[PDB]
Amino acid sequence: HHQSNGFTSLDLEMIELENFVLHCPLPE
Amino acid sequence: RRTDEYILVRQTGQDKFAGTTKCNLDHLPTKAEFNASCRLYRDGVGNYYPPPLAFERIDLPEQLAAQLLEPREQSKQCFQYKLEVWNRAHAEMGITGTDIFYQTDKNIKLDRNYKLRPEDRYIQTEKYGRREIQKRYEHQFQAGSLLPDILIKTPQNDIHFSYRFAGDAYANKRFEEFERAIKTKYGSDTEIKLKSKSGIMHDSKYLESWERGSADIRFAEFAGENRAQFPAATVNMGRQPMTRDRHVSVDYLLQNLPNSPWTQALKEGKLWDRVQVLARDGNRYMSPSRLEYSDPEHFTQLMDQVGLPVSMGRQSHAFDRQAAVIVADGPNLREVPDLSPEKLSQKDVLIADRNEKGQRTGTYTNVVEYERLMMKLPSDAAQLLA
Ligand SMILES: [N+]
Ligand SMILES: [N+]
Ligand SMILES: [N+]
Repeated sequence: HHQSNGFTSLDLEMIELENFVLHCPLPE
Repeated sequence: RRTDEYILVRQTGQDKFAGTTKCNLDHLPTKAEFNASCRLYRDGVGNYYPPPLAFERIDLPEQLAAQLLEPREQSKQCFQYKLEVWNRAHAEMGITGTDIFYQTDKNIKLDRNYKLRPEDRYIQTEKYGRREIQKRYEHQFQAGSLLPDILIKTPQNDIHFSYRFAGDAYANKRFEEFERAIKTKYGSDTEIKLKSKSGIMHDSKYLESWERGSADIRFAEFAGENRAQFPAATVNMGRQPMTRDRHVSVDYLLQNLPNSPWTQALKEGKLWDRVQVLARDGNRYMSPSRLEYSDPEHFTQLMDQVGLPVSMGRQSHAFDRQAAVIVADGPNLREVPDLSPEKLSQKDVLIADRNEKGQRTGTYTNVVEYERLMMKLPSDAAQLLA
């Protein structure tokens, strides 16, 4: 899993939310 | 370009380090100097990533991900995609030593869970105790797997580094006290980073926006210490297509992405039909108009503290769609089927309320209140929590 295994479980949840929130489209 | 978009770290001693911020460098470092340093890259909130992590933090576009099925060429193409972002970013920053340092230490064998054995997951300092790490890199210093606990970056962009130890000048003292003595010494615009087991140096305010008291938890832990809350307002960023609900703390959003189109719409009073605000008692979410109505004083305080305009509380349409249970998990609330099996009277669990007729009121109330008032859960809620 070499792309993610240098990260802490918490660092990955932080990143997941940052990415979610950076790319989330406004409603219609 | 930010003047502090990277920091170059060097070893100068047993457990001793020095950093220089990009704007303070007295010379143009050679590719060797770049490749021999621990290079720290500033992200969008002022966290600093060492190279193997900065590289993997490049995310793949939605479209590219979808178009890609394969596999292993999967890894190849992801790498080639991130390699071009990485290369182009290094060119713009003026960095000529662009090694990633993702290479693992091949003398080290993993346990069956494909993780480090407990005997392989510590670095020993001479004077300061051991520190746990996530991964064993062939180039440990350059990979970021050898830095101190604390990085202070003054308003002049000067770097000071620090280690905690059991019984140091701050033993059983709170992060906020350290913080106040730092800004007294250096200026109130001083940044403090606290190291993650991965090597990431997270900004202290980023950590607090994620969970209040996180900065302090991380600070204590460096010294071997241990010490003992719904978000104030939330916005639904899910319900799409219609997709699952996903409520993100407003404070998180406004602090950390002040130019997001969500943030900017919220600041103007839009998207109020996706906003939930916490009751004075801490146990219930409701619309902003409901809270304005039912407790005008708390409404005005909550909305000023969180940075929302009070106009949201005079809005209303002409609630059955919403998830039956939401669960707090960081600065966001998630539907139960969105949580991983390991994540799941929990005080993290909120129930979509129903009135005496059996109908959804639109509010969510903590399970602990259901127990205290001896109120039975609605059956939709009850089966999700089975
Ligand atoms: N990742
Ligand atoms: N890594
Ligand atoms: N990684």
